[PDB]
Amino acid sequence: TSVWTKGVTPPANFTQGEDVFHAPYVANQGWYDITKTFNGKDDLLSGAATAGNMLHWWFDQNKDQIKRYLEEHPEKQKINFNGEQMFDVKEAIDTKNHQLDSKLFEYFKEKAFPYLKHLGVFPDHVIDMFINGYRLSLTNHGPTPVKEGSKDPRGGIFDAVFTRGDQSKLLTSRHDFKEKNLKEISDLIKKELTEGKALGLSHTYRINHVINLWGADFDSNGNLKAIYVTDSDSNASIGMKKYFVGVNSAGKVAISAKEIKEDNIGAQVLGLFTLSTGQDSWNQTN
Repeated sequence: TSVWTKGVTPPANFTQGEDVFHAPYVANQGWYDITKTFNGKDDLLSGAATAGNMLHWWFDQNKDQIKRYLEEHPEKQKINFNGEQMFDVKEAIDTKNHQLDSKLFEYFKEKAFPYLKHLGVFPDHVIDMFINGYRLSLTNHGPTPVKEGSKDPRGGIFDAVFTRGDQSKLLTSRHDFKEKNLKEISDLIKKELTEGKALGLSHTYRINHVINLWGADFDSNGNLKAIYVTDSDSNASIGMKKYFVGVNSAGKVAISAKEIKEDNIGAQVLGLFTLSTGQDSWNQTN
């Protein structure tokens, strides 16, 4: 059985490479593959790249609503810092298909999180910041506090609708996997995918790396056999990668470009991040 993210067409151009079974990127298929250039600023930003890919998918899901929102709130289109333009969401939308130079990831690596040293930020926080304006704290290692507060100057583009402090307007979640088994992990991923959310996955590598999880294959018992992902560290020429999923010799659910076995323990999965469309939350009349 297979389950794919809402609005994402399964690639049909998979081929076995030297290290991985992969499908070269093809634009407008619903999925995204932001790719790092390791320019000193995006080197450890897999969390932000994964968030960027989720937001690009989100731009597609809410294309018309965003257009209407910007017509209602023209001042929200651009982010200006003391007279200087930092970001234009229309440019981000216009270049969303670009792997290496999308304007959203440019903003993330250049203005929002440049070098963030030997730190990194997770997808949920970045999205909560970008959309609702929730302040992103480098010292917060838990979920975003759902409380009222001032807007993070780096975001809050859509906060006239997706407010801070209102649970009905929070579009993300994070789930810890560390002490979960194959069935629990498989069940959650399937549920999140089936419910129409975009997924981000963290795994050991700061011993941490985040990737986009676009689809998954389950066996007859409902247990994951494989996942399809895009990884910001991979060359732009790679695209969607198929990863095997299996419990390794250390008793951990792990993923790898090759079968999980004694000689290939792979990477332990650590957590999951989700983004819902918020498609029924845009009406200003409620």
